[PDB]
Amino acid sequence: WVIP
Amino acid sequence: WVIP
Amino acid sequence: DSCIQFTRHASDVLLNLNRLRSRDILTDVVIVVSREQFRAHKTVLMACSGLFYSIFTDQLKCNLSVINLDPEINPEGFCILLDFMYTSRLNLREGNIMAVMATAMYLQMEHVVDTCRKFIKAS
Amino acid sequence: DSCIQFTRHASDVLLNLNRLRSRDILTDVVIVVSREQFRAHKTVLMACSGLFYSIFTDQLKCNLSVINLDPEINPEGFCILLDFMYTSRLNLREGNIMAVMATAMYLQMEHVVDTCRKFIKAS
Ligand SMILES: CN(C)c1ncc(Cl)c(Nc2ccc3c(c2)CC(=O)N3)n1
Ligand SMILES: CN(C)c1ncc(Cl)c(Nc2ccc3c(c2)CC(=O)N3)n1
Ligand SMILES: [Cl-]
Ligand SMILES: [Cl-]
Repeated sequence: WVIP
Repeated sequence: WVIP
Repeated sequence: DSCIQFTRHASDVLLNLNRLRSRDILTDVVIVVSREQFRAHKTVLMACSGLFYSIFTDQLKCNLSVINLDPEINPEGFCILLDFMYTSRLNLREGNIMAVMATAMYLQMEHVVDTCRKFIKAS
Repeated sequence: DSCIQFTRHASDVLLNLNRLRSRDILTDVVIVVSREQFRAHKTVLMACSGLFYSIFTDQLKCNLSVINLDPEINPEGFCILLDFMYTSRLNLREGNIMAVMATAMYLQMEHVVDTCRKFIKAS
């Protein structure tokens, strides 16, 4: 999971 | 396009 | 093999499937969550959820145009997860994380359950 | 928004859609190319091809279970492109590049046409  |  | 690969292809496919959903094009099922109705593509639901995968591979349920979820399922939690299925983006907030995790456990969306468990452990 | 994103989600969705295709699950159309028949999901075809997008948004053609392609279309070129749609992988070879480019131009798959033009220009 990432900060888009 | 890339070499997978 | 000796194939070449287009990096953005999968993301572009999902973006177009979401555009079809937003215009209600070729949607073939309505998911009923309490009073709320959500139109979707059976194939996308199956590709994202262990529960829908089991439902739509069943020889009788594969033909249903309406699926009713367990009354304990929260419509907002479902809406956030349906958006995630079609975008890869999860709107996880303090006020919805418990409903999102419970819905993801029911829908069998392992990666969402994992990030909810980690975000809860941090707080 | 304040969303988080699962990097591998789109790729995982496409991988599952290809698994459904390989097992012939919820396929809703057969594409006829000369003597050859190819089963697929209308939504995936639309998401990948400007031609299928136009066909299946048409109020009459959207309901067809069989689509016949122009007799000039090569079944192998179509097969390579159908595999690309479901995998992001293109089996481009010296012996098939002309048939692949011609099929991609007909199917309106802009990114495939672009890489074929570049590979032809190099040789
Ligand atoms: C497991 N399998 C062969 C398969 N083939 C096709 C599809 Cl659409 C599919 N989808 C599915 C099954 C289980 C799970 C998911 C999708 C997501 C998840 O967390 N569990 N799973
Ligand atoms: C253009 N548009 C709004 C849209 N919405 C939904 C879908 Cl499924 C779609 N697909 C499509 C249309 C044109 C093209 C492609 C897909 C690939 C391409 O090279 N051209 N295009
Ligand atoms: Cl997931
Ligand atoms: Cl393309």
